[PDB]
Amino acid sequence: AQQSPYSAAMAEQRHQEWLRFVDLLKNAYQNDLHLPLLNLFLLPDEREALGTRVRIVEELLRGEMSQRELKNELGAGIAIITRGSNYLKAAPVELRQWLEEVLLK
Amino acid sequence: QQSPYSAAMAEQRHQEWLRFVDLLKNAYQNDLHLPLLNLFLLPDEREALGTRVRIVEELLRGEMSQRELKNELGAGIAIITRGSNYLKAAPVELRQWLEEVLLK
Ligand SMILES: N#CCc1c[nH]c2ccccc12
Ligand SMILES: N#CCc1c[nH]c2ccccc12
Repeated sequence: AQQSPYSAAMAEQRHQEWLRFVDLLKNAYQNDLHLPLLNLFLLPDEREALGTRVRIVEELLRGEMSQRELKNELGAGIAIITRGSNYLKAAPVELRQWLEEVLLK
Repeated sequence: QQSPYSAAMAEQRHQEWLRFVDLLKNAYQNDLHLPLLNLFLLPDEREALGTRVRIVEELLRGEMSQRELKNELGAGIAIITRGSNYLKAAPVELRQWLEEVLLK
């Protein structure tokens, strides 16, 4: 096994719990309950962070905004730009290509 | 007190949030939601969402005690108070649906 039984048992529980949330939200979208579901489960600052992270990813893909514009307009300093860029690189290419189609056109 | 400056900022934040919500909606339609959520949420944030579902479930079920909520879910009294408030503030259609699906 990759992990010792204690760590593996914790990870399996967290994994099932994550998928339960993912499925709940999937069905909420189908029922047009997604907005109140997300308001329940995400704090206001967490919702704002998600909105801002979308802009950071958009601007990283677009390539036009400078480092200082990213910091002054979106709060993204050097470390945030580096982390977000790393997360983008780690994503499947299929997702990156879809994000380019949605977010940039 | 809301000013035109603060209102303009709040409306932009609102639109930015709705843009994320729409992006994720379409990702679910195209089976890209799992990698999208891994990109946009940090591991501890994803864990927090999974645990908050259990907190809401157990608050609705009404069986676990406060000590059991703290021990099993890490949810101490302040978290339970906040979560209970968020549940009570939810619209009736959501609370009714959560009762149906989480206590299935
Ligand atoms: N660091 C950090 C938070 C974070 C998660 N996903 C991101 C995507 C872009 C920028 C920042 C983030
Ligand atoms: N406090 C806090 C985080 C939080 C947001 N939504 C919740 C629902 C239930 C418990 C906790 C939370």
